[PDB]
Amino acid sequence: MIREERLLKVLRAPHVSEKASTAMEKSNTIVLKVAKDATKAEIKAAVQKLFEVEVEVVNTLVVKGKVKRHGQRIGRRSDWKKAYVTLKEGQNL
Amino acid sequence: AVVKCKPTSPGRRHVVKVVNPELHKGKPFAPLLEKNSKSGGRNNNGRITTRHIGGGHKQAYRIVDFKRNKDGIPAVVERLEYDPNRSANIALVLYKDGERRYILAPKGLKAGDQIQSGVDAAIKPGNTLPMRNIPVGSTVHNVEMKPGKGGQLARSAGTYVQIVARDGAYVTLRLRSGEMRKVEADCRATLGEVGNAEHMLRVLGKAGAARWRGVRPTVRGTAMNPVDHPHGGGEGRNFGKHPVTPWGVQTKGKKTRSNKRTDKFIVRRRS
Amino acid sequence: MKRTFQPSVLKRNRSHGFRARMATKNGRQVLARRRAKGRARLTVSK
RNA sequence: GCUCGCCGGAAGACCAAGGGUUCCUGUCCAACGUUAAUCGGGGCAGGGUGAGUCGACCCCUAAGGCGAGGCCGAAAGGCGUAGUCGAUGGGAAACAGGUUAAUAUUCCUGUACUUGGUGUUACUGCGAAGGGGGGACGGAGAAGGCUAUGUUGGCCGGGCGACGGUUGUCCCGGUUUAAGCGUGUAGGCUGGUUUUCCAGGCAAAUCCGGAAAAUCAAGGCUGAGGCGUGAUGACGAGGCACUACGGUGCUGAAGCAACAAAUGCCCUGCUUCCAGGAAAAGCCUCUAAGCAUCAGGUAACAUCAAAUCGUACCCCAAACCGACACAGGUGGUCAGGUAGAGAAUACCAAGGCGCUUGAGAGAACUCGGGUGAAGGAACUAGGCAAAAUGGUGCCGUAACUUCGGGAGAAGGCACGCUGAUAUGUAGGUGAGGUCCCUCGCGGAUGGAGCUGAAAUCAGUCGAAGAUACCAGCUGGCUGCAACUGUUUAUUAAAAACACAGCACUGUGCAAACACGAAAGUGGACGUAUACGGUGUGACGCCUGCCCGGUGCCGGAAGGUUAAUU
RNA sequence: AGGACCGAACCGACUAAUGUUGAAAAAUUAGCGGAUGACUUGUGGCUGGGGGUGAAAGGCCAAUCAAACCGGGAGAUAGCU
Ligand SMILES: [Mg+2]
Ligand SMILES: [Mg+2]
Ligand SMILES: [Mg+2]
Ligand SMILES: [Mg+2]
Ligand SMILES: [Mg+2]
Ligand SMILES: [Mg+2]
Ligand SMILES: [Mg+2]
Ligand SMILES: [Mg+2]
Ligand SMILES: [Mg+2]
Ligand SMILES: [Mg+2]
Ligand SMILES: [Mg+2]
Ligand SMILES: [Mg+2]
Ligand SMILES: [Mg+2]
Ligand SMILES: [Mg+2]
Ligand SMILES: [Mg+2]
Ligand SMILES: [Mg+2]
Ligand SMILES: [Mg+2]
Ligand SMILES: [Mg+2]
Ligand SMILES: [Mg+2]
Ligand SMILES: [Mg+2]
Ligand SMILES: [Mg+2]
Ligand SMILES: [Mg+2]
Ligand SMILES: [Mg+2]
Ligand SMILES: [Mg+2]
Ligand SMILES: [Mg+2]
Ligand SMILES: [Mg+2]
Ligand SMILES: [Mg+2]
Ligand SMILES: [Mg+2]
Ligand SMILES: [Mg+2]
Ligand SMILES: [Mg+2]
Ligand SMILES: [Mg+2]
Ligand SMILES: [Mg+2]
Ligand SMILES: [Mg+2]
Ligand SMILES: [Mg+2]
Ligand SMILES: [Mg+2]
Ligand SMILES: [Mg+2]
Ligand SMILES: [Mg+2]
Ligand SMILES: [Mg+2]
Ligand SMILES: [Mg+2]
Ligand SMILES: [Mg+2]
Ligand SMILES: [Mg+2]
Ligand SMILES: [Mg+2]
Ligand SMILES: [Mg+2]
Ligand SMILES: [Mg+2]
Ligand SMILES: [Mg+2]
Ligand SMILES: [Mg+2]
Ligand SMILES: [Mg+2]
Ligand SMILES: [Mg+2]
Ligand SMILES: [Mg+2]
Ligand SMILES: [Mg+2]
Ligand SMILES: [Mg+2]
Ligand SMILES: [Mg+2]
Ligand SMILES: [Mg+2]
Repeated sequence: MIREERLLKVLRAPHVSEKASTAMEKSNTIVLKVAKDATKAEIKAAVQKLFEVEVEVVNTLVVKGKVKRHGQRIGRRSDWKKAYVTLKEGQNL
Repeated sequence: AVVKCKPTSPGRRHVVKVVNPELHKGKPFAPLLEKNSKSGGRNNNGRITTRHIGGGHKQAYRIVDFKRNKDGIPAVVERLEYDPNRSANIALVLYKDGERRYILAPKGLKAGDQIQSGVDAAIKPGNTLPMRNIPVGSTVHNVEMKPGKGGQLARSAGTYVQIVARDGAYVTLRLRSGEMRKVEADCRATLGEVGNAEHMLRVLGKAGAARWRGVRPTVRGTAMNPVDHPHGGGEGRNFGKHPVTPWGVQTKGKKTRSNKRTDKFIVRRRS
Repeated sequence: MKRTFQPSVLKRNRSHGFRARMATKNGRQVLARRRAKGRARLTVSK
């Protein structure tokens, strides 16, 4: 069983976008920014415990950071993970 | 038999092929097969140490029994097979206990023939005995040089060795090169000579046929530049030199044997 | 025309990568020289 | 937006490599873009990549790498055993439809499948680092059976025509549906079963191998496709209603048959040839040590798990390799119509583009093309270039020859369209009906319907019927090299190199020889009908004399002669 | 059957013209040779500089080859400009 502090650290932020809102309203799926090293089971348990909802399944992808320029100096944004978390058609967090 | 090819193309005009109708058509015996990949004539440093080798057809190694040390148990020939690894043919024999083995096929051996090994074997082609028990004057093949080591002399197609004399612990042999040699009388030999004696009558006919056997072209030393070969150079065709190997050693008549350890067994050189 | 550089990542790493430089004494000397020079990118891995 | 033009075995659509945000939206036009720019692969901001089944990872190995001890080497290090890595190869499992501005075999709907862990129940000899089987393999050729796919008819919806005609043998559009599950077919292979025994498979084995009996002859394995179900579903021409003009919502007919047909599948098959065609694991089976109403194995059911990483976009290219938005290079897959032998070629479909400076003018001259009086190689180093020939069927074809060739030698005739033979022939395909039986995806008969050359005769149009594109110039004498090949990447493709064949010569196996201070390795898991070197260069007729010189081989009496003493 | 024949893909490079501060540091156009083989091609591997590899041209070994490239000896030496 995953310890409580790990769960308290895996989730970082809800993700707001047109696709995220559409997913929420049409599929009962929320989109979160999670820790880069969080696994699907960890994310599932964390959403079960912290938001006290019931999750059906988690889908996960890694977003690669963009290369930018800040006054003739190139930089890179960090990669991050996002999770599509599907709830069990009755929760509506 | 020896078959000449009709000249329906310039690459077929001079082809002479040796075809044996009684060779097995099917697949070889799988338990006695084994992989051997090619080398290109390169050693473990990866350098060409023997020129003119490379390519050719893929081949599988047949494990041939050169020891013939399964004494006292008769065997019967099942079939004759083609072997890409050697010029002779091989025979698949089946012992009375159910073991199968490959042997060099002696001349005259057919499917259904009986062979046997050991000191009590009959004097018939295909049987193996120590050269102590073989009558003087017999022609044998697959001759051992150290007892128990396995046959090493007269293994090519059509070759044989004649037992010339016996003297105590040694017999004197007449090898195909004409050299007279001594070996211990406990070394084994197989009676009769190796079959497929028509092997030398074949004509390849084209360059490609040589390429199929893994032989790459030979460039004459006289066609090179002086930096590449001692024979190179010249405006036009010029030689003016004593012929040598690519490494500078005389190549017409100069002798290269130097082995004092085995000199005691050479009764007479081939000459 | 076919040019001389025909890229391939696996070959690049196997030939000039960090673990190739570390496998021999002369490769380790290459790495030591590059560290002393102060290079930001030590091998082709980065 | 309408018209025009170009590609269409690509200039369309996918995958791999490689690149890395170039993808989509909003906004800006300084610089970048060979011009302008409101546009962009440009700047700025935001968004976008969803997997038990696809790939990697993972299990297994090839070439090869590394390599405990080890062997060897001044040191550094070299080689290599046990091992351990290494794909370009072997190994479990998913399809159809819908949806986003941008992802989808990943999301949603429907229907599936695989492996493993737990638990219950019912039976039960389980057990490997070992044995055996299997995996497991070449080139070419020939069909037969199919499908993808196409064409036509039927069916359904719509139409009745800007200019003569068009209610019909008329025009336009659609007529689609997967994995899985059941059946086990065309066809391929193989005799089956039961006992007893055994110098074999390092030990054992009930497994494999071998031997001897008895008995029965049909049993087993593999297998495209079809058919049934999946599916009363989905999709579906179109119609109706909005539109904030991009699109959104609703509804929804027919959804069949015949013929033709692959380079795809059966087929890792079959036939044949010589040049004789991976490995290991997964998988099945056998036992050893061992365990012993335990563990373990088999089956059913229930339940749980299938993690992690990739996924956008380009990908014959403006995003990769060429300094460029560069007429260059880049592996694999898909493969419609008409004509055609064809993946050639012409015109088109799906789809995609007009190549990021234009506007005029209509000199010389340059480039790429068209035609040319009379002549016809007079040109020129040279017929260089151009012109010309060019298809299919049939007739016919010389010297010479190694009897195969030469030969497509040379040369000649026919060729469009319409009608008849024959309302569509020879042929191919094949329904209904009828009759049998081991009864089925069966056998025989039967011929409806569909498709369909080639030929002959007659007529007919033009200057011309292989009408376009496409598509041999031919003959004679001679040098050289036998031939097919190879070569100076980027001024030389040849008479040069190679070659099969020939000869000499070395080499007896711990071979000669080569790489290597060495250990070793190649030669070769080969053994003188073999292997190395050298020259010559198919084949035919041949290959003469010289051993003084220089080499090499043999000899060993004498002369001379090193270290040593 | 065939290092057989004609001919696309594919692999080459015989002729001519153009181009020659090129569209291109070797191409384009029209013709041309092989096209089941001594073929061609993808991926990975091995051979290292007096060394490799070479159907042999002193060819090729990263647009470099009668001895690669990079660093060092090194400010080599230069009766020469
Ligand atoms: Mg899911
Ligand atoms: Mg994922
Ligand atoms: Mg040789
Ligand atoms: Mg030769
Ligand atoms: Mg030369
Ligand atoms: Mg010399
Ligand atoms: Mg001369
Ligand atoms: Mg002379
Ligand atoms: Mg066109
Ligand atoms: Mg950018
Ligand atoms: Mg864009
Ligand atoms: Mg402006
Ligand atoms: Mg501008
Ligand atoms: Mg942009
Ligand atoms: Mg290995
Ligand atoms: Mg090693
Ligand atoms: Mg060690
Ligand atoms: Mg492994
Ligand atoms: Mg692979
Ligand atoms: Mg897309
Ligand atoms: Mg069909
Ligand atoms: Mg994509
Ligand atoms: Mg441009
Ligand atoms: Mg380009
Ligand atoms: Mg290519
Ligand atoms: Mg075309
Ligand atoms: Mg003009
Ligand atoms: Mg002109
Ligand atoms: Mg003209
Ligand atoms: Mg004229
Ligand atoms: Mg005229
Ligand atoms: Mg004339
Ligand atoms: Mg003249
Ligand atoms: Mg003149
Ligand atoms: Mg000409
Ligand atoms: Mg012309
Ligand atoms: Mg002359
Ligand atoms: Mg020639
Ligand atoms: Mg030629
Ligand atoms: Mg050249
Ligand atoms: Mg050896
Ligand atoms: Mg010659
Ligand atoms: Mg002579
Ligand atoms: Mg040919
Ligand atoms: Mg040239
Ligand atoms: Mg061309
Ligand atoms: Mg030819
Ligand atoms: Mg051809
Ligand atoms: Mg020269
Ligand atoms: Mg170069
Ligand atoms: Mg030098
Ligand atoms: Mg100095
Ligand atoms: Mg100086």
